[PDB]
Amino acid sequence: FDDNRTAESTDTNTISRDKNTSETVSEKTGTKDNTFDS
Amino acid sequence: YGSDMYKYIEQVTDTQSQDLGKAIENAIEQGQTKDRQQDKGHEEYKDYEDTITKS
Repeated sequence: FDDNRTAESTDTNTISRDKNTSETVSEKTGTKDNTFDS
Repeated sequence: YGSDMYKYIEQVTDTQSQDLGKAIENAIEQGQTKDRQQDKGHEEYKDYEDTITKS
């Protein structure tokens, strides 16, 4: 959540709002095999 | 006569000895060693990862 309020005087008041929401999901699987012979 | 008579009076046995030893020992040792190693390796792998995002 972020809000900003700007105003100037010598009267052109400016107000802004914005919504940032995000989610990420990730599933990682692996498999490693090895054989040795001495 | 004299003192020596006492030696005969009481049976006296004088015993001596002497052992003189010598010994030399000589040892020679030789050794050889031979080794041989042979190895093999092999590894394989697989991965999967799926990421889904919403904003």
